[PDB]
Amino acid sequence: PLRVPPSAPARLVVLASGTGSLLRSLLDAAVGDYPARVVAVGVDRECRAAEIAAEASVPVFTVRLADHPSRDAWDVAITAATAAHEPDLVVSAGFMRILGPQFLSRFYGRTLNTHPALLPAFPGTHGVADALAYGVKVTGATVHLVDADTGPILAQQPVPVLDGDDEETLHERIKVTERRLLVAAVAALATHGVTVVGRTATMGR
Amino acid sequence: EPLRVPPSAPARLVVLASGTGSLLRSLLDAAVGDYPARVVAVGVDRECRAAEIAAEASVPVFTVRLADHPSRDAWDVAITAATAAHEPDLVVSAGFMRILGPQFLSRFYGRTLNTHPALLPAFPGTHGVADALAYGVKVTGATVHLVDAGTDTGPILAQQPVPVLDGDDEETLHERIKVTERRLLVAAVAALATHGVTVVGRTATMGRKVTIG
Ligand SMILES: [Mg+2]
Repeated sequence: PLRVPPSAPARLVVLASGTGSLLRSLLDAAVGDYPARVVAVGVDRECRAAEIAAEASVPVFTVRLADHPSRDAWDVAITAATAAHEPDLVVSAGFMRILGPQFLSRFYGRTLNTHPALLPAFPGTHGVADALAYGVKVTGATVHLVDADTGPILAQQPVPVLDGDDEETLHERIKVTERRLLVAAVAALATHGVTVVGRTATMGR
Repeated sequence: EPLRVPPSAPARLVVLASGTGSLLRSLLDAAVGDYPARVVAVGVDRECRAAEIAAEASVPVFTVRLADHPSRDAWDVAITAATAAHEPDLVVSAGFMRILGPQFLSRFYGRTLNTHPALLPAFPGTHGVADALAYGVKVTGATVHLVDAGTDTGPILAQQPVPVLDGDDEETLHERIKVTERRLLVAAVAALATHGVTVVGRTATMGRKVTIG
């Protein structure tokens, strides 16, 4: 079984490819007595997340797939760059590349993703549209461990579907909850650690 | 064409049951004072605690047994006639151990309600609680939905989430869900009676209040 010990005060690396809205919430939370700090942000392209990091005086590293001869070579480089910061936890919810086997060898159990549905319902890139089309009244957000997207679930929180929602309005309501849930899960993992038996992840004492 | 079920308050409710009648008890407890429906009859297909509970509350009980008819279709005609005889506005069949047939649904689709101890479409079937626990979800819940020709597939009327706590076993989680499930059904019956519902595609939308007010 997977055992990840507590790491508070924890070092967090955020991997990002996009607008950095989640990074904003992490940076805002990760101050004072919050049990982690964002020590670095890694990106694979120019993006607003890199700008948000730099504005917060957080080091930014860039590892572009295009700068390496193969995905295996890129995997080694991003693993080395991330490991260089000695992270206890990695958030890759906003990262738009698949993390490879070298990265997972080092960071499985410590790498977190989010999804805008209550997994296992509505998996994939269109989970919000799919939930809306199905006519559910409750959807939600999931934080789960990254693996080789059905990794062990760390945390979930429900979100209502309101009569007359479109994809954009529902997705935005879910994203609001996703940010809070991720911030809470990072803190819990830092302070409590996690153990995984079967596919069930349990926060420690 | 959207299916439109108009308001029916003060509504007549028929409950179809085969078991211990826990949901029936919740409905009988709720259907007092200003509650916008009353249980007018309970239909069963066998001797069961639900039938005893109804009688104890002075509610008529009707019995339509599979064995008393020459075919499933004959039984379907009989239970449809028996249910319709009570002029119900709504039918609850969550505790009923028979698939309702096409004759019944021809009359009562849109007015017949079931419940499920998961947030459909997750964890369908008779092991929804055990399966949610084994999968390691942190949020499950209860669903009220319209009965149709499938199982666990009809338009969703209401849902409410229920947390999964560290150390839960199937029975502890199921207790937590069942409490929410019965309440959700009682609330959905009241909303349907007062406001009606419209179904477009597979999306069911309750009617809205006409004043704040
Ligand atoms: Mg059911």
